[PDB]
Amino acid sequence: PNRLIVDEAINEDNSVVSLSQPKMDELQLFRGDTVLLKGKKRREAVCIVLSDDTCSDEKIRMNRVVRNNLRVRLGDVISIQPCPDVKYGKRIHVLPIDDTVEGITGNLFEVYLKPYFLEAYRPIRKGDIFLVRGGMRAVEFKVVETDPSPYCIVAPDTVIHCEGEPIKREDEEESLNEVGYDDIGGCRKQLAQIKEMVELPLRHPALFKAIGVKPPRGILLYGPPGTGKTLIARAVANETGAFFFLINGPEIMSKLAGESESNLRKAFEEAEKNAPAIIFIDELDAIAPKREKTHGEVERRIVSQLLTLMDGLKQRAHVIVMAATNRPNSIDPALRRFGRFDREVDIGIPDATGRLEILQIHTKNMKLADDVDLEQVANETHGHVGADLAALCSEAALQAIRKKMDLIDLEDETIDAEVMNSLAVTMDDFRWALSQSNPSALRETVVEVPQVTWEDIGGLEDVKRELQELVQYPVEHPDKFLKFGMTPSKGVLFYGPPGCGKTLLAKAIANECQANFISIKGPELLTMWFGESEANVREIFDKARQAAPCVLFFDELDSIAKARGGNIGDGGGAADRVINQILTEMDGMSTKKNVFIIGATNRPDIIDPAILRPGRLDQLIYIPLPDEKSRVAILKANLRKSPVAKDVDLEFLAKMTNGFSGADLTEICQRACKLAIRESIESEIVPEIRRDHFEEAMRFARRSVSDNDIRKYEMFAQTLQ
Amino acid sequence: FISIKGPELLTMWFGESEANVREIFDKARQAAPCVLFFDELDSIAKARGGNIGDGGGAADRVINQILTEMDGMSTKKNVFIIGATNRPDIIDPAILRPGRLDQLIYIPLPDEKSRVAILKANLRKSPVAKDVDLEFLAKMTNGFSGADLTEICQRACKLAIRESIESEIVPEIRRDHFEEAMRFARRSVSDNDIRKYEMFAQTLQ
Amino acid sequence: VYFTCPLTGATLRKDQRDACIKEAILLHFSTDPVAASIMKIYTFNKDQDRVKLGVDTIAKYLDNIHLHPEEEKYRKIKLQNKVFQERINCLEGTHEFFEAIGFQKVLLPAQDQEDPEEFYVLSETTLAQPQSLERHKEQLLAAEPVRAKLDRQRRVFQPSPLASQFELPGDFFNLTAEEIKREQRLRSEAVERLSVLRTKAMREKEEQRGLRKYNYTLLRVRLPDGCLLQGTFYARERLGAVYGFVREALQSDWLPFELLASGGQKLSEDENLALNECGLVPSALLTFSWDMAVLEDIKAAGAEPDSILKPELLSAIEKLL
Ligand SMILES: Nc1ncnc2c1ncn2[C@@H]1O[C@H](COP(=O)(O)OP(=O)(O)O)[C@@H](O)[C@H]1O
Ligand SMILES: Nc1ncnc2c1ncn2[C@@H]1O[C@H](COP(=O)(O)OP(=O)(O)O)[C@@H](O)[C@H]1O
Repeated sequence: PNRLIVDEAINEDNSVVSLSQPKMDELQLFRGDTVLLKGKKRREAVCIVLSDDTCSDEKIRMNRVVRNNLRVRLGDVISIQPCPDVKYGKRIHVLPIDDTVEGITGNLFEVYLKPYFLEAYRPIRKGDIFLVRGGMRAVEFKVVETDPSPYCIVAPDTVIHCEGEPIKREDEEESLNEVGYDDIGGCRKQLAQIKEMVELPLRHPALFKAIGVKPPRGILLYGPPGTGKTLIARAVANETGAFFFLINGPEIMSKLAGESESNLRKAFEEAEKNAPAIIFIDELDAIAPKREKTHGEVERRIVSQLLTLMDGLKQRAHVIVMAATNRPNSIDPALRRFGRFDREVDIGIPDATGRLEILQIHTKNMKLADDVDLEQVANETHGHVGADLAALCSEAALQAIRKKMDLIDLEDETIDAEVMNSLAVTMDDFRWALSQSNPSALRETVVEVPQVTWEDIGGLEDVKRELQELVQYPVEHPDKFLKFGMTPSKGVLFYGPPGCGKTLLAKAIANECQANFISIKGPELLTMWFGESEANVREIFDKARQAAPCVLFFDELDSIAKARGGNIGDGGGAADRVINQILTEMDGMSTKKNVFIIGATNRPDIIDPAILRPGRLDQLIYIPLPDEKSRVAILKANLRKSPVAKDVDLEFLAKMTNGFSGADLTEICQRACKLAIRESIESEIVPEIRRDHFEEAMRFARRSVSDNDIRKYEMFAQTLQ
Repeated sequence: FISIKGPELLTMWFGESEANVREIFDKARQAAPCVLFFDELDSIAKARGGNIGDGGGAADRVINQILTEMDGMSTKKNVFIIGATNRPDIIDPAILRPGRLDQLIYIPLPDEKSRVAILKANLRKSPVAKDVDLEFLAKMTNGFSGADLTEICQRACKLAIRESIESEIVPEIRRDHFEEAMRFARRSVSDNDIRKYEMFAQTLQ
Repeated sequence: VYFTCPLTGATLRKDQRDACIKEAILLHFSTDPVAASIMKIYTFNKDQDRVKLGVDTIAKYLDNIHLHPEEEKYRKIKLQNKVFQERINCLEGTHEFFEAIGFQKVLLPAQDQEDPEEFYVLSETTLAQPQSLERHKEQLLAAEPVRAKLDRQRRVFQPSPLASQFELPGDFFNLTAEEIKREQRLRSEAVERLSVLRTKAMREKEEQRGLRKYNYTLLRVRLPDGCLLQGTFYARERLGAVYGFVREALQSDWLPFELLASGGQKLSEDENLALNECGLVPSALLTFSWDMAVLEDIKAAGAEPDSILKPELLSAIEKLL
C-alpha cells in the first residue's frame, strides 16, 4: 500500500514530486507537505508533494535528480510516507562534487547555494545530492552534516557552511549532467515509439522467453544530421541502465579487412557480456553502402559480418541493435530483411515548438537577460536542427563572454563564480549569433503542424463541416459504416476559382487535429517530371505515413499538364510519369494510416481522370467565390492583426468588391496597410489605417476571376455534382 | 488470373523498360492454366494525348513487345489472353488481327433486367428496407452503367449512415435514401458517348 | 457543516444560511439603509446576470442627475420604462435602494396619458450634494451576494516522530504482473494517442472529464515553534481570511507576520485573491514567519520565540500519528 510507479516529471525542480490528487487525499497530506520516499538499498529521500492534471492515480512523477537519490529508475516502485515531524535546520554543511567543480573557483555559497535555498524552504536530508545551475555551469552538491537529523527544512535563519575538499563521486552514482530524457526537445512521438519498442524487451524479457514470438531486434533511425538520432539512443540507454556500445562507420571503415570485422563482432560479444545493452551503429550507410557502388573487401565483408551478427541476437538475450542513417534507401537493403532491423523511425526536423524546447534545454545553465525571447528565436530559426540550435546558444554565449571578459581580465587556471554569475546573454547576442549561424537542414522539406485555423477562413461554412465530419464520423461510428458496407473516403479534390482558400482549408483541418501538414507544390511535381525522377513520389507517400497523423496536400495537380501546354499541348496527354506514381501509391493508402490526402487544382478539366476513380479522391468539393457576408469576413480576418480606424466601413467595401476573391481582398488590405506606413514615416520626417487608405487601395486592386472563368468553374461543378 | 493494369503498361513505356513484358508473359507460361488479362489497352494512347497527342501512329514500345510475345505463345500452354478497353478507336489495330485478340465482344450498358440484378448484387453488403423498389429504380436509371448503379447504392448507403449518426446527436436503407441518391448520382457515359459506342459496334458489324 | 452569519454572529446550519442572512440584511436597515438595500439586491436575487443589468441601469440613472443636476428631467426614474421594467423592476431590493439613496416614490401625470405613472424622484436634500449618489453608485457596483462564513474549526496539532518510523519488506520493490500489464498497455496507448488522427472536439470529450472535483479547501500552517495549525475555508475564500484566521490563533493578533504558499511563493495580506486563484485548493500547507520588524527585536534582544499561539488553543493540541 501507498506505493506508486515512478514516472517522468514536468516540474524540473529537485525538491518536489507530483502526485495525482486522489492519492494525496487518501494519504491525508496537503500540497506542500513534506514526505519521505522509500527507495532501494534502504535509502530514502525527503521532498515536497504537489499535484497536477497529468499524473495518473497509480504513478508518482519525479525528475532525474530525485530518482538518482533513491537509486531507482523509470518503471520502479517507491513508497510514500509523510513526515510532518521534520524540523527546521540550524546548521547544514554542504560540499560540492569534484566532478562538476573543476576550472571554477570563488565563493560557491554566494553564487549557488545561497540563492538556491534562500526563501525556498527546501527539505534537506544528509546525503542528498542536488543540482544548482548558473554561470554556464551545472554544479551539484552533497549534504554532509545536518544539525537536526536525518532531515530538516532550510530556513533563512539556517547557518550554511561549506569548507573542505570537493567530494569524490561514488562509483554507483551517475553524474547529473549525463544525457537523459529531459535533454530531448522535439520529436516526442518518435521517443514514445522507441520507449515501447525498446524498454519492454530489456526490462521484461519474460513476455518473449516463454513464447514462440521474438522481440524486436533492431531499430533504424533516419533523418538529417543533428536531429537527435544518437541523442535518443543514448538517453534511453542511460535512463534504463543498459550498457551503451557506440559504433560508427569511419571507425570500422578506416580499418583493414579482417581487423574491421573483428572489431565489429567484438562489440557484439561485449554487449552480451555486459547485457542488457544497446549496440548503436552510426553512419550505417558507411558500414553497409549499396553493393553496386563499391568493390572493396572491407565494404563487402563488413556487410556479411553484420548480417550474421544481427541473426545472432536470438542467443544474445537482452541486447538490441540500433542504427542511424540519412535515408531509409541509403543503405544495403539486406539489413532490412525479416528480423535484423525490423523497425524504423523517422526523426524529421523539429518544428517551431520543438525548436523552442531545444533552446530552453541548452540555456539551462545560461543566465539570460530580460530582453531575451527564445520563442521569437525559435520562429526565426527555420530550417535549423538541434545541432544548429546548440551552436546558436554557444555562439550567443561566446559573444557575451567576450564582451565582459575583456573587462574582467581574470588570468588564472580557474574562473571566479562571481564574475560568471553576473554574465548575462542578451537578445542582441542571440540576434548576432543568428546572423552568423547557417542551417544544416535548409534543403530538406520541413513538415509541421500548420498555424492556420478555421477562424482564418471566411465563408465556406458547409465545407468546414464536411472536412470535420470526414474525420469524426468514420472513427466515432465504425459500426454504422460496417453495417452498410461502406468504406470511408480517404481523400478529397478541391476545385474552383483561385484565391478562395483551397490551401487554407487543408491546413485548417490539420491545425484543429494537431496533424502535420505536408505541402507539395507545382514546382515540386514539375521537378520530378522534368528530371525523370518520379520515383521520389514513393518517398513523399512514405513520409506521410511516418508523419501520421498528417494531411498530404498535392497542390497544382495541373502544373505538369499546363507545363505540357495546358490549352494547347505537347506530344503527350493527361497522364505523366509523376501522376502515374501518385496513382500507384494512392492505391496503397489505408484509412487506418491516419493520413488524409487532399488535392487542389484551378483546372480540373486537364488532370488525369484516374485520380477521381473510386478508392482515391472520392470527395469532390467546389469552392465558389465568396458572397457579400463572406467578403466582409475575409476583410476582417485579413485585418485581424492590424490597427483599423473606426471610420473604415468594411461592409461598404464588400458591397462594391463583388468580383473580388479572398486573395484580391487581401491585396486591398495590404495596400491600405502600406499606405498607412508611408503616411507614418513621412509624418516623422496616422497610427491606424484610415478609410482614406482603404478607399485608395480599392482603386488599384482588381478582380482576378473574370465572368468567363466563373461560368467555366460553375459548369464543371454542375457536370460532376 | 493475371491482372495487368494501366499503370504497369505506362511504367514500362515511360521508363523505356518494355523488356518487362516478357516477364509478364513468362508468368502466364509458368502459371498455366491461366488467363492473362491486359486491362486499359489504351492507357498509353491516352497518355500520348489520345485524340490529339503527337503526329505518329498507334504503335509504341510496350504494345510491340506484347504483340511479339502473343505470336510466340502457343495454345498448347493453356493460356488464354483477354483484353479490355473503353476506347478501342485509339489502340493499335494489330492486336485485333488473326492470331491475337481476333475475337471481339461488345458489352453494352446493362438492360432493364440486368440493372436490377446489379442493384441487388451490389446491395448484398447492406441492410435494405422492404419498401425499396429496385425495379422502379432500374427503370429510371436507363443510361446508367453498372458502376453508376454502384454509385447509387453507395450514396443511398451513405445517406442512411448520415441520418443514423444524426439520430444520436436508420436500421436499414429506406426508399427515401434511394430516391434521394437518385438526385446526386449521375451516369458516367453521356448520350453522345452512348451513341458513339453503339455506332462503333455497328461499324464492326 | 456549521456557518456563522457575518451580519449577526449567529450559528447556522447549511439549510439555515439564506433564511438568517436575508433577515439580518432586513435588520441592517437600522444601521445603514443603503448598505442593507445593496446586500438585498445581490443576496435575495439568485439570477446574478439580471442583478448586474439592474445595477448598471441604476448606475446610469444616478450618473444622469450627477452630471446634469440643474436639469429636472434627470431627477425622476420612470418605473414603467421598457428598460427599467426588465432590468431593475424584476429584482428584489432595487426599490429599497432608490429610497435609501434619497429618492421618493411618487405618481406623476404622464406627458401624453391621464393615468399617473410611477417615478423615483430625487429629493433636494440629496440633489444638493451629487457626490452622495456617486459614492452610493460605487457601493452598489462593487457589491456581491452575502454568504455565511464557514466555521473554521481551528485545530492545533503536534507531529509525533513515531509516524515516520516504519520498515518495509524487501519484496515491496518487486514490480507485479498487474503493474507490468498496465505499464505495457500505457506505452502502446501513448503512441496510439499521438499517432491517431482526431479533431479537437473528440479530444475535449475525454480531456474535460478531469475539471470538476472540488468546492472547499483545508489549509495547514507550519509554525516556527514546531506546532501545526489547521482550519477549513471555501475554495473561493480570500487570502485575507487566512491571515485573519492565523491572527485569531496567535497569542498577539496585532504582531506582523508573513505567510508563504505551498511552493514557497510569498502571499501578501493586501492581495485580496481567492484560495483557488492562489493554488491552495483542495488543500495546501503554508509556512509561517514573523515579519522582519518583529524578528529583528527578538534576535537583537537574544529572546527565544517559545510561544506563538494563545494558551486557550494550545491546551487542545492533538498528536499526528
Ligand atoms: N531533438 C533534439 N533535442 C534536443 N537536443 C538535440 C536534438 N537534436 C540534436 N540536439 C542537440 O544537438 C547536438 C547533436 O549532436 P550529436 O550528439 O552528435 O547528435 P546527432 O549528430 O546524432 O544529432 C547535441 O548537442 C544535442 O543536444
Ligand atoms: N476564404 C478565405 N478567407 C480568408 N482569406 C482568404 C480566403 N481565400 C483566400 N484568402 C486570402 O488569399 C491568400 C491566399 O490563399 P490560398 O489558400 O493560398 O489561395 P490558393 O489556395 O488559391 O493558392 C491568403 O493569404 C488569404 O489571406
